[PDB]
Amino acid sequence: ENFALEIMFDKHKEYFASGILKLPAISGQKKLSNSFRTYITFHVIQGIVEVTVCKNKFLSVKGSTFQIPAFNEYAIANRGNDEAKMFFVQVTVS
Amino acid sequence: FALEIMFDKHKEYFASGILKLPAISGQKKLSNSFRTYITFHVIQGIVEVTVCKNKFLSVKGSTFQIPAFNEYAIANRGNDEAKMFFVQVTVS
Amino acid sequence: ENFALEIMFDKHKEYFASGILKLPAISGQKKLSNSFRTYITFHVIQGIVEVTVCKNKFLSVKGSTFQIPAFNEYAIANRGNDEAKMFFVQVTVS
Amino acid sequence: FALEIMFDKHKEYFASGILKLPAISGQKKLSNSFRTYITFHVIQGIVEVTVCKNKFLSVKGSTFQIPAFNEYAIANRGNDEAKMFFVQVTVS
Amino acid sequence: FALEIMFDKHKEYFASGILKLPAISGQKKLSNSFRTYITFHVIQGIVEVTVCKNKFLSVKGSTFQIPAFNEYAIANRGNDEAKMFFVQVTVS
Amino acid sequence: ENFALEIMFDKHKEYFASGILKLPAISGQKKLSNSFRTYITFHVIQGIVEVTVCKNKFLSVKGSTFQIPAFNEYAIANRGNDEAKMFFVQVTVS
Repeated sequence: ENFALEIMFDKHKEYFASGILKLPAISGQKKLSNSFRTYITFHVIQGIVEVTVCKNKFLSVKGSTFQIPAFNEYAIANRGNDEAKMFFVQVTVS
Repeated sequence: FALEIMFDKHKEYFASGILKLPAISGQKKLSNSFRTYITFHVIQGIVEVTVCKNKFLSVKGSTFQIPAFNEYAIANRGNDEAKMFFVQVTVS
Repeated sequence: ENFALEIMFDKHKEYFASGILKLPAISGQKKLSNSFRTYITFHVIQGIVEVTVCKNKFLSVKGSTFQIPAFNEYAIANRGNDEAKMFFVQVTVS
Repeated sequence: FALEIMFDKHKEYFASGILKLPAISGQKKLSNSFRTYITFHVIQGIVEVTVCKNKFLSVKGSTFQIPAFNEYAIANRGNDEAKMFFVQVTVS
Repeated sequence: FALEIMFDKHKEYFASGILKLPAISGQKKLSNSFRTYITFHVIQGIVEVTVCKNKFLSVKGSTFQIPAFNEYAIANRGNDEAKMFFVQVTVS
Repeated sequence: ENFALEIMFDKHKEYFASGILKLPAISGQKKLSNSFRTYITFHVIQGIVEVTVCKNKFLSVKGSTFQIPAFNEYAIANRGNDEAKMFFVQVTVS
């Protein structure tokens, strides 16, 4: 279950691209992916998610914040009732 | 205000944090970003932003950026304290 | 009264883009603009200009030097008799 | 292991060096790149690499990269000592 | 020579300055840029530049660049002192 | 006798471009070139070469390592019997 998303970015006006990632609350809707040539910071605005990066699972809850380095495969699963929402910022590496 | 910045530079690319504005009026911040680009995301509250010429209200779940070498102000314009998550890069 | 200008840049030979900005001496010929995704340094080689950046006016004369950060609206007015000339260097931000 | 890094920052863009693994098993290295991108080129030996999930054998005259903020391991899996030339950039 | 570099790093992206060559022959400079890219603009005088292999005369209102990790020389080849405005970035 | 070469680079997977430069053992096969907007590091895996950069000749043998800064003309001559092989890494400047 792959995904890009869902970017707000006016490269002439502002430095960072950013947006919101939404995960429907079915453990059907866990999301495998890859950062490619960009660094991402996520911030959990709603939900409980389980993150998998390199060789690590961790649980992230509302208010907690995680980062994906460039060229990394990573996954995110929803672990709660509500849909999960993450604000993110990203930069393509230089 | 209350700023706290998290940055373990040997593990992460970005620095991030929470800016809390215990809010009335009060409750408020003046600044200058320096060699720093910042993105703020509003997680609770309604806030008023001044960068450069501009002034806008910015509301829960919205987002704004401050470019390097700009002076900016953030003022709480609501009854509950305002909280923002922010990400930053100190440029070069 | 908007303007780009007027760039010398062989991206395979050299690091910086650069050039010369010329303002005709009519206060008709003041010039609103925006740096977008680039940093500019100006150097007044002839004239007296008034610069407006972010929220600041300043006067610049022959020999004086100013900078525009990226993503900034800025304006330049000629305030003297002669046409005004500025050498500049610029870099698009990373 | 034996690492030696050459970097005269005022003359060169990159840092480089030789990583020697006096090899049996032994003979081996655990790590984390940090704010550093690394490329390794195998000049003598056969080595086993672990970055992230992956594990591969990497043989004389082959080449592999480690991205910043990844933990990696290199183990000698051959009878002669292994030597790698590497180039790195400490990012920003 | 007389160099003076202006750089308030918390307010500006670039460093800049004036290089004065009180000129006869004299009057002259040898160097190496290091981790620095430089642009020079000639505001008064005629000067002779050596970067790498090259040698050229460079005249009032003209412009030349020096790449990082190159040795360069600037010599005054005129009767009045030479002055250059320059901009630089110390790379990474 | 000009040359590019011969690059392995999946820009979405990895940070550096890299490869191997091979010089046939005829002093016919010396190779003038230019780094343009990139920094290169070379590593002599086989041979004896003579490098010319900016204003410098130097001899490089097996195991020795040299660098070309961006925007530089440079040449490489084979000085030995065998064909000469150099591993290299490169980055286009920012």
